[PDB]
Amino acid sequence: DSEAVVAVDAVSFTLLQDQLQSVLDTLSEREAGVVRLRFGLTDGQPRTLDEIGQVYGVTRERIRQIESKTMSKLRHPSRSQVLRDYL
Amino acid sequence: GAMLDVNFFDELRIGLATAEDIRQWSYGEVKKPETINYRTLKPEKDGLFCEKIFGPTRDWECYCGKYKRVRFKGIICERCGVEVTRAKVRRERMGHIELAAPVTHIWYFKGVPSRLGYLLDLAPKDLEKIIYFAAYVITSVDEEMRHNELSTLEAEMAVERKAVEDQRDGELEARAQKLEADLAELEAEGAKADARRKVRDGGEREMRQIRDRAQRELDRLEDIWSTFTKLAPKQLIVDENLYRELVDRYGEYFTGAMGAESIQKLIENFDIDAEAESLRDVIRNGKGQKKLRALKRLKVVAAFQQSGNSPMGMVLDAVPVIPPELRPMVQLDGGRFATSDLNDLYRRVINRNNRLKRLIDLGAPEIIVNNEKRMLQESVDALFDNGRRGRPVTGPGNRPLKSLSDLLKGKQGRFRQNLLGKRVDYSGRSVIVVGPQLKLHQCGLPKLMALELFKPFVMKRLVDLNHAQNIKSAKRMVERQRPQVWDVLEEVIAEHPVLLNRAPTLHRLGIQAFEPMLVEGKAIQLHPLVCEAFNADFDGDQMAVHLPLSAEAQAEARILMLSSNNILSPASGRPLAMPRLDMVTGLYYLTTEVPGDTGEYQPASGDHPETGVYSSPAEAIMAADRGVLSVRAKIKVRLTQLRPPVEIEAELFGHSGWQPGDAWMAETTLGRVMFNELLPLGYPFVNKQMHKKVQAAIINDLAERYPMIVVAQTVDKLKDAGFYWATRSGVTVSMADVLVPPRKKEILDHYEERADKVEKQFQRGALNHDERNEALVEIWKEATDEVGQALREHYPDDNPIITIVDSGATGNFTQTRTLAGMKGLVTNPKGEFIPRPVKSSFREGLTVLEYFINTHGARKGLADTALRTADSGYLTRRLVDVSQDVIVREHDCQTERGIVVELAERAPDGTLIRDPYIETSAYARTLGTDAVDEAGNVIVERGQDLGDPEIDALLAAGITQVKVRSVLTCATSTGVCATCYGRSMATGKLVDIGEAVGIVAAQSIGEPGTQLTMRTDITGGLPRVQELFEARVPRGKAPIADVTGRVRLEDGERFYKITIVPDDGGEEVVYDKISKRQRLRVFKRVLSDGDHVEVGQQLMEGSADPHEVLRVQGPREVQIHLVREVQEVYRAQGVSIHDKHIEVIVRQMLRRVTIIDSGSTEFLPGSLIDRAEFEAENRRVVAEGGEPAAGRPVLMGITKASLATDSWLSAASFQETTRVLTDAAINCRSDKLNGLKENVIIGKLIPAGTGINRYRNIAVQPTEEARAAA
DNA sequence: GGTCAGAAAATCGGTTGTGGTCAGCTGCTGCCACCGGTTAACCTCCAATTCTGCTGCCAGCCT
DNA sequence: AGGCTGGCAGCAGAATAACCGGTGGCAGCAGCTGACCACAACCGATTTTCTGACC
Ligand SMILES: [Mg+2]
Ligand SMILES: [Zn+2]
Ligand SMILES: [Zn+2]
Repeated sequence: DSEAVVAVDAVSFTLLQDQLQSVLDTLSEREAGVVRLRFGLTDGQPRTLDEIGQVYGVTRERIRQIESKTMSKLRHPSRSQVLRDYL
Repeated sequence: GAMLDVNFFDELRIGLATAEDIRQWSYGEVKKPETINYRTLKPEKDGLFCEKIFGPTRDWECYCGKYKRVRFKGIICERCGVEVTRAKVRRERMGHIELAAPVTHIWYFKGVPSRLGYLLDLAPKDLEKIIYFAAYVITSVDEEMRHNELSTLEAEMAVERKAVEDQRDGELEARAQKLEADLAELEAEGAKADARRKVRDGGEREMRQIRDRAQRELDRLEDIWSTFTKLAPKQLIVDENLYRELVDRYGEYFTGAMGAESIQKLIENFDIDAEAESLRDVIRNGKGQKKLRALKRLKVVAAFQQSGNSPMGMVLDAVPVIPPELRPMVQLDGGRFATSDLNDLYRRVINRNNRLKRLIDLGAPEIIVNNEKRMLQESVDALFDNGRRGRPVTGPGNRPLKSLSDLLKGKQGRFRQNLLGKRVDYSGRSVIVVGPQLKLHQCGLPKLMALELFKPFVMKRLVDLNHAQNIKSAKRMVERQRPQVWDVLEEVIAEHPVLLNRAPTLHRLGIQAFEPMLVEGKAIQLHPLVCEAFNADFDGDQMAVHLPLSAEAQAEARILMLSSNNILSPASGRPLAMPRLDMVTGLYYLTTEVPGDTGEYQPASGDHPETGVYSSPAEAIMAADRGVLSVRAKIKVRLTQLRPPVEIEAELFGHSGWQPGDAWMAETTLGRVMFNELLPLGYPFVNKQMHKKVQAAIINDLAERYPMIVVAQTVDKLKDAGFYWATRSGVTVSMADVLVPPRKKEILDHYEERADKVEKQFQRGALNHDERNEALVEIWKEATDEVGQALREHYPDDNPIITIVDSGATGNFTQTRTLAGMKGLVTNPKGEFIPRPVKSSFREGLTVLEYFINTHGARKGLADTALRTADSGYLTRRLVDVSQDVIVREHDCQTERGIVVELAERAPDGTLIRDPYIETSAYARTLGTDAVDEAGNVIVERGQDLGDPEIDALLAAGITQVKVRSVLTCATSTGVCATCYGRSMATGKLVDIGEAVGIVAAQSIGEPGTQLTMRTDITGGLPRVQELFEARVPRGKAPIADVTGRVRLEDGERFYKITIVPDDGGEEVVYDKISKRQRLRVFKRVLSDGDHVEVGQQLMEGSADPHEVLRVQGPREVQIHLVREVQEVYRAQGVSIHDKHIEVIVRQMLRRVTIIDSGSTEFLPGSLIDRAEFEAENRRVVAEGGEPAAGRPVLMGITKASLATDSWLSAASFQETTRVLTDAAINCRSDKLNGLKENVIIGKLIPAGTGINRYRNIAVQPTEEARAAA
């Protein structure tokens, strides 16, 4: 059955979600909410840039600048090693 | 009932599905015979695989693509139609097919007895002709319109026949005028006298055939009127022309039809209550064939009457469709497809149904439409059961397709291939080798298998020790086998048992749980003392290793199933971890004594003292390490740490020699001292020679007096010393150690003369062709025995071959006789003895003809041993299925019943001789009443275990009978009690209150197959056991007496005839056709005329049938008879089974009674009901008005008593799956899941062992003082 | 030998500006895949054994 | 005069070759977009905090 649950990818996916929740929780609240709403980690629905800007009360260029800075912060190795081994 | 299948079960009720249940299960109607589009591979709309009906293929992803998230859940895509949910609902959703004409179920029409035929009272050959479109059937008829139109229509019929007669007399007058014209034109022509009259004779012959044709049409009209005047429902009409004539002349007054629609109309016009009243009136009044027919109809009519079922579910309007994940279409590697043969059957049904809808809505003649309906009926029949009526539907290559019923039956069905035996994870195989340095609780496990078995544990541990960062890198490290993983693997393998199992698993000691350790290699190193339990050689045999995961499973494998907790065999109680053959040769050499060896004690004096004594076994061992003392020479040591035997102890120290300290002198060898240092400290000094029976007695005494850890450690020490002294024993085989006897030529000549004289007398003609065969066979049997005796008295006592045989290690003496001496006689493909014989031994070398003769018997023995294991497996299967519901439920039934036990019958001169079969009849069962001796006190009180000191005390006090307590008289309702079972043979204590004693009994009986040889027309091997447990009538059926009296022997032609004259002046009883070969029975004297016989004396040699001895001498004497006849098959081959393992099977045959008089309560005569249900009904019914139903005991075999059970789920998985399911459906039977095989199927805890409520609800908490002190 | 306006830093954030950029249809247009109908010399009936229970059948006392 | 009882006999079942018309799908692609990144600059306070001179 070449399309079954491989029983180690499921537990690896659960540990990946746990580690991603940890690394996202070690940030600022506004940046973490922006990243979650941008990549759809809340409820599986990705949100638009103007939608995040509307619900957080700032402009879209401010939102995308905060997103770029937060993506740099996550790309930094100090936060990035424990997720670098997963991929 | 709920259908979510969460584990809250109480019942599992099976019924008969109606059409309004089928179109309430279904999720939509499949109406095209399409499966998958050929180019894009997506499931077609309204086909057999349609996503709108059976759910979507992709998880939370609809078809057209409009909704694709978990956010949309349970929504219906308004363009395409598929709802959005998981893709595992394609194994849980069914569809249905709407048939354009009704179709009968094949199960309720074809399988004998035909339930439709019994319900409608139609013969099967007159029912197949209806439902397969060959004969019409009158569904209904009018009565009063028929009554007055009888007069009017017979007036019209007489008028029509009168007009026919008017045309007939027109024919008469026309032929008369034609003959008168022939008279006018032939009365004046001059010709011959007959030629002028042969034309008139031809005209009269034409008149004769005209009136013959008139008779033919008048008989046709008479037949039409007769079959109208005798018209009734359920009456077949063949001759479509005749039915057509009845239809167009008499279109009123009746309705007729043809097929499953007519069957449905007859089922609708049917009154079950009035039919049942008529049937019960017949069974109350009439007799014979009509009464038997009414009973067999009343079975299914009462089944349809008592419940809320209706008979209308036997015809169908909507076939259901199995979900598309159970008949998958799977694409292989490279575009090859694979379907599951059900799509062809469903496609044929859907094609023929669509074509029938087209023909009906078009308007077609009856021949075409009836052929289409017959084709649709045959398609649905081939779907439900292929190859039941006619030819099986074949695929490509001419193999029959696999229909729905073929998924369920046989060894390849669901019930036997996937529900009872499954493949498992965490398992592996290898090939076993011998591990003689291991302890008894250890096994060697190769590291490459142990890594793959313990991979998740080692992944967790090497993540936690920071050798890796996560599970993915840890798995990569394990699969690349980097060298940290062995240091982790040792620490995760410490103290974690595994189960080792070797197929076949004949008895319960074939699965045992060792504690593993790592071994550099690829072979599972096994201990050499568990090979007898596993039945394992090392010729390449393979063993399977499982692995317990949960805490309960590890506790079970550590406590219940550990290797050093199963020393004794559960069948007889003999030890199975006893040393065998190699340690036996070692210990026999160590403890034997040679007279006149080196350093022997000799009391010769006058000049010097004895010079044989020693001051300690340390000094003796030093002298034996020098070249002075042999191990097997008689000395006088001075022991200080070995407990003396009882006589020397009572002589020297009297009572309390505290054997750590005291000193005493023993005149033994040194080998016996070194043997007794292995036994425990309190065990007395043995001082014997260790034959294998002596070692078995020592280990049995140890297991009954000491703890099991002491027995296990002692058994390991015996193994070590046995191997070490087996090496130094000088046991080798050479060609000079096989000595031939020196008188074999003289013995063979002396018997050759007698054989030559017998053959010369046959050539003279004084004896026929068979008497010389018997004489030659007897002569050569005597010659074989004489050669064996000469060999036995010629061989020295210290030969290697005779030491191996005499120490009980291996072999018997007949193998030594054929090795040196004489092979003897040999068999035939028929089985008789070829009277040649084989006069050469395998040391001298057989010749060409003797070798070719010997090959017959050798190959027949090999083929018989191939067959006998399958036969024993089948017998064990049936015994397990009968006795699966005998588990221990209480501690005391508290009855006062019990059987009697023979216990060392009296001698004629006057003394007590011990009965030989006392270790399998009287040991290890509780006393029922007290033992009182010849107006005396109690010797053994009631309730004792009756072991060896109790038996010795009883035989010393001089009593012969005891009333012992047995499971045939256990008075609990469900399962035996525990004091009635006695001690468990495998532990030595009383049996526990969850034990599965029925399965232990069945495996203990069925395991000594493949050592029950038949012979060399009474059966005497394995088929003697099968025809006892099945309770068949035997082959050599010897009759028994029916009343005490005098035998009046009569001798007819070539055989006998016996009529017993009763003493009480009763009716004479006659047995007539008792054949020639049955010789008369001999007791004490041959049965002569005028002899005296008892009520149950067997009259001839052979085998009494067990039904007859039950009918004469009550239910007790058939329990004596069945146990005695089974045990004489096992005792002939030296196999010990305790009798409490046969009484568990025997008590499960006599559970039921047969009804002779119904009385007033719902019990049809000839039926078999349980006795506990019978007596509970009689107490309820004869209260407030006495109408007791009368019942007789019955004895039924182990195949009827396991199909007539109370659960339809345990019965269907045994045997006859189609027949068991097809009448559990009619009765609307409910299963309660109380069994031990129903719980295995549905996957919950069995109700025996640690799965009962006494043990499963234990509350464990720390105590008060240890909670405080931490 | 000290107080007040201006200049000069990131900093958080709004504007804004256009410069592509990608998709979202949208015709639409050709085409291609698929379903349905039609063909008028004549020639008109298929390719092993073992056991248990059930039913059909024929003589034969009984009325 | 037949009938319904009796074995007796025989059998099912289980285990071990093209045209024409039409119609809807479909893929390929210029061609409106129109929302959207997206750099990239440019300012709007903002706060600090020197910088510069003032008397
Ligand atoms: Mg072997
Ligand atoms: Zn959809
Ligand atoms: Zn009991």
